[PDB]
Amino acid sequence: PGSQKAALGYNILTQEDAQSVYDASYYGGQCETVYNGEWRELRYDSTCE
Amino acid sequence: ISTIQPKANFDAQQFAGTWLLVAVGSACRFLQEQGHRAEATTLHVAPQGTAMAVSTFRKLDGICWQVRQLYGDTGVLGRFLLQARDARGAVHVVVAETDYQSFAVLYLERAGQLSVKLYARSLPVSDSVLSGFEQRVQEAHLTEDQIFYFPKYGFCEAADQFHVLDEV
Repeated sequence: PGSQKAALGYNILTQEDAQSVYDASYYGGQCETVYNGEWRELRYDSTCE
Repeated sequence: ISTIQPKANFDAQQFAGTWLLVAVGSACRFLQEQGHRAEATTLHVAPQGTAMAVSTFRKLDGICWQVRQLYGDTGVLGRFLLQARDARGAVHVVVAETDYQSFAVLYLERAGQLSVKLYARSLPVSDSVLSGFEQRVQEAHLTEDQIFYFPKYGFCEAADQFHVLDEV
């Protein structure tokens, strides 16, 4: 998440982000994974308590 | 739903207010394996009209955690669905037996899973209610090995702004 945001172009004059310069989505056959250190999302199961 | 039916003419209003979790009989091995380290669970209840606002509170590692759930009305007086929040699925909750000033027994059923809870307005619960609930456990076909009693102290009303899970 947010990888698309680093792929944007950038308008120095406006400091606005522009259309995607990089491909935010192409994996090129790579199977590379990034550990999501904040994965740890609290859940409650009323049945098990 | 199993062969179970709600409290006759169940009244959400009198069932409102705080309830203390006494004991849970469940097939869920989570209570079986590491059934110790289950904190004293308190259950503030309020009539969301047909639904009930149900705020569980626990001391998760000593962090006071409110989990506000709608026990949404299924369309039968005293039966509730809990939205089906996620892959947790729909949880069919039935108030099976209660007198609103001292104790209640809730049945909670999920696909292939049934769980029954004893709640009391105050602690200790009467032995008659205890043995009645144990009978309810037998009628649920659960064993004594599958009943787990929750400690009588360290109830934690008032989870802060941030320790509130607000599942809805």
